[PDB]
Amino acid sequence: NVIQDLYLRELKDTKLAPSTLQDAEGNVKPWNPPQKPNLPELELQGPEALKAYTEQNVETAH
Amino acid sequence: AKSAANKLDWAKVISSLRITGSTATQLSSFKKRNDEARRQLLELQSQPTEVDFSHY
Amino acid sequence: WVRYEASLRQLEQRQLAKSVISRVQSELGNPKFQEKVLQQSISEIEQLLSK
Amino acid sequence: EVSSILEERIKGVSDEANLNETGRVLAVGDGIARVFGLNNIQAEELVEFSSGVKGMALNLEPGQVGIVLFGSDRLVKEGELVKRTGNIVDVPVGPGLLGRVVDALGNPIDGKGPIDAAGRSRAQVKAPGILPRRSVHEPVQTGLKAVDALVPIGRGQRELIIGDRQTGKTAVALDTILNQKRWNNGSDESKKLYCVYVAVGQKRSTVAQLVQTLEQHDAMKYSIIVAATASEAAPLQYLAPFTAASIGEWFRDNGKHALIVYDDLSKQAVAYRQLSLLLRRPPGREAYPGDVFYLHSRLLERAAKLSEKEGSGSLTALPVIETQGGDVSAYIPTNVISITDGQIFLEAELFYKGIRPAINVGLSVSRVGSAAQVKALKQVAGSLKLFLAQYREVAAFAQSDLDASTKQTLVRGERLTQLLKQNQYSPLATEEQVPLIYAGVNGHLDGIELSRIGEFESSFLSYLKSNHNELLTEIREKGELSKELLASLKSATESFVAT
Repeated sequence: NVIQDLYLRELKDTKLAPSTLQDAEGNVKPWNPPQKPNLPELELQGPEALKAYTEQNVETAH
Repeated sequence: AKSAANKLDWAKVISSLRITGSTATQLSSFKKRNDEARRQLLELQSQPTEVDFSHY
Repeated sequence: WVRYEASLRQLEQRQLAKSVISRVQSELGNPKFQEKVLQQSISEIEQLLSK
Repeated sequence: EVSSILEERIKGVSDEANLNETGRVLAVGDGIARVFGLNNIQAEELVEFSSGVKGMALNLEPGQVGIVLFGSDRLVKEGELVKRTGNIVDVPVGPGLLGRVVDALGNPIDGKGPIDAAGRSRAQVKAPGILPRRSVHEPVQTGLKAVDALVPIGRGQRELIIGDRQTGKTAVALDTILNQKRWNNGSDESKKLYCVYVAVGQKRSTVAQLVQTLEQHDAMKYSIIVAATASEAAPLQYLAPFTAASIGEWFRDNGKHALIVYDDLSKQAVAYRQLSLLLRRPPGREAYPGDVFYLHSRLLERAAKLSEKEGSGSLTALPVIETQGGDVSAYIPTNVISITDGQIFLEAELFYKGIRPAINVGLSVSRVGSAAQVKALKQVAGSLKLFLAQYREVAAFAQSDLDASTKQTLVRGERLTQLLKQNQYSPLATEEQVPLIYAGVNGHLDGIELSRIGEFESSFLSYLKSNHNELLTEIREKGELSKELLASLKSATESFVAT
């Protein structure tokens, strides 16, 4: 009755048309791609270490 | 595995007590413990690597 | 992304809510306001006889 | 989508039926209305006014009925038509209330739409008899040392938490919910509490912070939050604990373990006071009505550890009492204390004076708490309460010269007190609490200098896991400290002490 009038009028005349994905993006955290932090190269590598170790490990303190 | 390393380590800490030297021993012990403990917190930190797009 | 998606649905719903209010003001203007009293009357006649 | 859901809803409006309805409002305001008619009305019915608000019929009188408006008076007015719901006040109860904030009308204030609820159940329901009641055996673990040790807490019990306002009052309870994340996210339903946080009389903002914290710890999914904020109307506040307990009882009556924290029942007292006064029933001591005892007692005893017949359900109550100045003889606090098993009085002075969490060991008791404790936490924690009530004695009379016996106790005691403290909103695991208590009790922390106690704890735990988490796994499953484990632990702890 009142259900029908309201139903008809409301449903028919209401047209969705929301924000684009581009507009949406601002209101969200955007996609993150791979991070790719490389491979760090550590100490105790190179002949800096070797000469150091021969010499250093010739005398140590108590 | 890692527990073997630590059993020998701490046995050696209280042995190193009984001999001269400790100047850079504790820094070495600190370092291996540090990263080992970092890795333990990593290994507990780890959640599955994958987006559960089944529901999402 | 899911969160804002839910937010957009809520925003759509409140937009359609003020559109419902607009439709109500329109309904109460019409002499459907008069004519539907007859509909309620006959419906109540049927209803109360079904009691 | 939004159109379809709305359309489904519009379709779900379909016809009104004839039936005994209609009273007409007369004298109204003062939050009660006097309605004419409603000739046959069940007592304590829910009526819905055509002011679009509902009230609970209280006084059925010859020729008049006096509804009490459960909701705002603003919309109610004279000569309005009051329609009988026809049903006694019931609230939806079920399984789907889990992880949904709801208000007192059960309206989803999480706004995740309609709640899935198995049934509805009457707001007032009598407590189970003597025969359905099995003595407690399963513990509740809060993850906070001394709150499990010194204060032993077990399922079903009405274990009071009393203390002073906004001493992070909420936090003690939040930590409990958080520790039991581990067990509740378990697969054993005997190890699943379904915990209900009743937020009464708190700012809606504050509740929103709580909700956000709970969802940050992803704890929402095993817990319900019922909300009746300070702004929300006093009759709604009056019915708020009762309704929450009905929901709790559905879990309990699934035989499944549950817990309910009633924050803060003291604010229910003020509400019931308001209601009573507005019903102009005579006031009692401290102006709190004489049926205030009945109000609290009927609420509290619905929380219980039932027997095997009832499927051994629990509904562990933790009611949170807000003392005005630490007025421990105040009428409302004393009345609650008498009902409740134990007290968990929190020492405000110490709280301010940097003991977080601060537990007044003297004013903390647990009537039947200690047989809920698991054997590991009985053995390791054996006599630590006595020891720290020797610390209590020692520091009592410390205020000149100290005999070496006394000094030894003081050195241990002070250090042990440091050990009790925890970082607010970050509780420890149950497994972890066993060694820490072991250390101090077995006197390993006697020597540890005061400054390094915090270091000792973290390092000790890291040590234990790295050296042998095998021990901890054993104590995790066995839950009893064997002689071999005790010796092994003594050895291991001594090993940590060395480093």
